[PDB]
Formats: sequence, C-alpha cells, structure tokens
Amino acid sequence: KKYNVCIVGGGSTYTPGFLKSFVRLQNEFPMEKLVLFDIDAERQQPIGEFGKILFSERFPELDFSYTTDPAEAYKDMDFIFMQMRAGGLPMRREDEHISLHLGRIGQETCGAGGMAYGLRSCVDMIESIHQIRQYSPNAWILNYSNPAAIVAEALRREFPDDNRILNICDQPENIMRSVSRLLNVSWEDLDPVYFGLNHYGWFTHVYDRKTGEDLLPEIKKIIKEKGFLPQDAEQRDQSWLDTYGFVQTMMEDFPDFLPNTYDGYYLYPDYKFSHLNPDYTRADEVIDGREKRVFAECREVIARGELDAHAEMMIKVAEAIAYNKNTRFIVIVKNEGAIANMQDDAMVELVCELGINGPRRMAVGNIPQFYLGLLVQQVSSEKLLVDAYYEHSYQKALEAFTLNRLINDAKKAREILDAMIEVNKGMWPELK
Ligand SMILES: NC(=O)c1ccc[n+]([C@@H]2O[C@H](COP(=O)([O-])OP(=O)(O)OC[C@H]3O[C@@H](n4cnc5c(N)ncnc54)[C@H](O)[C@@H]3O)[C@@H](O)[C@H]2O)c1
Ligand SMILES: O=P(O)(O)OC[C@H]1O[C@H](O)[C@H](O)[C@@H](O)[C@@H]1O
Ligand SMILES: [Mn+2]
Repeated sequence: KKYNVCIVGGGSTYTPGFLKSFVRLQNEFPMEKLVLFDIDAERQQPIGEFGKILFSERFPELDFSYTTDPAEAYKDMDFIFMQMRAGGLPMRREDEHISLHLGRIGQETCGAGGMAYGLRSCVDMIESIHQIRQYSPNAWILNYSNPAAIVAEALRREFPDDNRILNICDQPENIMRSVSRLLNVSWEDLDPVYFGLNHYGWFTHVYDRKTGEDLLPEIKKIIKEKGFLPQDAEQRDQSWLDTYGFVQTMMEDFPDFLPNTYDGYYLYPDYKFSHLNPDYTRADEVIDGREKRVFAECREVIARGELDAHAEMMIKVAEAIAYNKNTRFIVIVKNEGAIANMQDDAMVELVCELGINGPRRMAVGNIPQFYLGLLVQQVSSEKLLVDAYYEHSYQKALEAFTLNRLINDAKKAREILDAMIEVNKGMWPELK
C-alpha cells in the first residue's frame, strides 16, 4: 500500500525540508503521489521545480506536482499536510512591529501579534478545510499552521464531528531533543509527562525509557551548572539561543517542572519586551535568514539542472496513524476530563497514543493552582478571540485582548486592537 499526500502551503520555507525528508524516509513512509498546493503560484514555483529535479534524481516512481487548483490538490488524498501562513511573513512583520511600537511584546503566536495572526488563520483555515472536505472527506488532516491553540479552538467549533483533524507542534519534542543533548542520550529514549496549552506547558516528569527513572532531577542539575542549549544550537539564530538559554533563569525561579520555552513570555513579560528590537524583529530575521537561504538553494539547483527534524515529526505522525503504531506523541486534543479541573471544551496539549483512530489522550488529573490560574486565563482569552470571529463582535475581541497576559490593560487593548483592524482590513472577520 502507498499513500497520496498533499502539502497545503507548498511555497513555505519548510517545504524543501519536507521534500528531502520524503526521500530519506522513503522506506518508512511509502508514497505514490505528492501534490504541493498554494495560493501564491510564483512563490511555490521555484520550490516545485526544485522538487522535480530532486525527485527525478532520488524518487523517480513518485508522481509529483504543484498546483494552485483545489480540485487537483485534494482529490483522492490520504494525508493533507497543512503549513500555511495566513498573510505570510509580511503580516507577521506587522504583528511584531505594531505591538512593540505600542509597548507590548510582539511575537508570532503569543500576545497581540499571535491573536492577530490567529484571526487571519481562523478565516483561511476554515475556508481551506471546507474545500478539502469537498473532495476527500476521509483524508487525515495534519496541521502545523499557527497559531495552533487558536486554530484548534476554531476548528473544534466549525467541525465538531470531524474525527480526522489533528493539530501538532514541534516545541515539546524540540525540548526533549535539547534534553537529550544535555544528557548525551538518544531523544527517542525519553518518556515525558506533559500538560498545558500549545506554547504554554510544563514537563512534570522525564522518564528514562528502559529503566523508568525520573531524569528530571538530574536535568535541572546540569542546567544550573552548564545551561540549556537547543539540540541544533550551532545552526540556530541568536534569538533562539537566548530563548533556550533563558530556561536556566526560569528553572531557578520555578524549579518544579521543566518549562516550554514559550513560558518565558508569560512569566517574564517585562524582561522579554525589554530585549526585543522594535524596528528589526524576528520576522525580519526569518526574511533575511531562513527564507533567503532556502529560496536561494532552490534557485541554485534550478539554474544548474541538478542537485529535517521539523519535517520528520509530521511524517512520523503520519506513519503512526497510517500503520496504527499507537506510539506516544505530544499533540493538541480536546480536554474533556484529561485535565480534570479545566473545562471540557478546552483544546489542550498532552501525551497521547496515536493510531488509525486518532489520538488517545492520557489523564493527567488536577493540575496545581498556580498553573490552573495561568492556563485558564489564556484559554479564556483564546476562546473569546474565536468568539469575535464567529459573532463579528468587536467587544469580544476587546475582552480577549484585555484579558491576555501579554496585554493586560483595557486601554492598551483598544489601542492595539484598533491598529490591528486597520492593517488587517481584508484578512480579518468584520468586528462590529
Ligand atoms: N506548529 C508548529 O510547531 C510549527 C513549527 C514551525 C512552523 N510552523 C508553521 O508553519 C507555517 C510555515 O511557516 P513559514 O515561515 O514557512 O511561512 P511562509 O510564509 O514561508 O510559508 C507560508 C506559505 O503558505 C501559503 N499560504 C498562505 N495563506 C494560504 C491559504 N489561505 N491557502 C493556501 N496557502 C496559503 C503562502 O503562499 C506561503 O507560501 C507557519 O504558519 C508556521 O507558523 C508551525
Ligand atoms: O521564528 P521562526 O524561526 O519562524 O520559528 C517559530 C516556530 O518555532 C517554535 O519551535 C514553534 O514550535 C513554532 O510554532 C513557531 O512557529
Ligand atoms: Mn509550535
């Protein structure tokens, strides 16, 4: 048996990493057809022409194509890999610049910039899934598209009976990968216990696979004396090294659990804002860094005619689904008791077994009071935001902005929200 796969967002900077991963895991994940879909034909073209060269060299049998036609992309598909960026990096720049220029953190998925990106994603994600369901109702939809917490909440309401949609994030695994470098072990030999929302969580235990010993006490010891580095620290930009290195401070103020690196924004908004350049942001770093290198690569290959971890995890998720492996991943799922003292309809992030029938979440119980206050505040802000999407309510958006920890003020919320409405004119829902 071989599988038909479609990548939504074929013009993404991560797509070449997917095409090379499909070649490497060719024996683990047998494919018969691959289609790159995108709404930007010119941005997707050099990536698709690079793939034709690559596939000819290393995957001749595979039938590869790139298109901007939904019918060609979504017909008779087994898996849909979604990695769109609603508004693209130019709008990510506006998310970061305007927030920082107005005295709050500007970030891709957290704060005012994340909720602005969330409103754009709600519109485009719901529109895209409806198209997909028009052609292949039973295809497994694996979504990377951000902001994941907001997208999952909106998709929960729009498709309540759809059981083949899974939102995932690679941050929990990247922390496990960083821990494996800390401990000089294979990251596949770590068994975590994790709870929280997307980009807002903590590891309560880090067990060794073979022996079951809690490695978390030793993890904090090496962090205090040596620090915390990403597993690919040699290739990472300086901003990522600072984000990972900041966990040393976080673990000294809050020593119980190993934190998701995104916790630093919510626990240290003053420090994080103080060290962010308002005129040269992370979106500019990506434009000058990853976007430039990847597109230049591809154009080098097209001109000549001849010729990782992020793309591999989604493929491994597809493998666990297609072959009913029931292996453990940290994915986003509906709560309904898994976190016992939070509401049923919250989209939370937990360890789950993954098979043909979807994620099988494991109960965590009642979380401590300190973390309950943090997560309920955030999940309420997210649910109020998609409330504004469904109700066309400016008032719901204002309450979502005010409640959020990275804004925290009603007058600042209205000031930022009004600025966001103007630049997001044709990409947001109406807010009246
Ligand atoms: N969940 C995670 O942990 C995780 C990790 C890494 C990246 N991501 C996400 O992957 C995405 C790719 O990021 P990037 O830096 O490559 O962005 P990018 O701008 O390079 O790629 C986005 C692509 O999606 C396309 N697109 C935009 N709107 C679309 C729509 N409505 N329909 C179809 N295609 C559309 C664009 O044409 C563009 O080619 C981002 O959304 C990012 O948040 C998620
Ligand atoms: O800032 P970038 O290099 O685009 O990467 C940002 C990405 O990194 C993190 O690991 C998160 O898992 C993603 O959700 C986020 O989008
Ligand atoms: Mn993520």
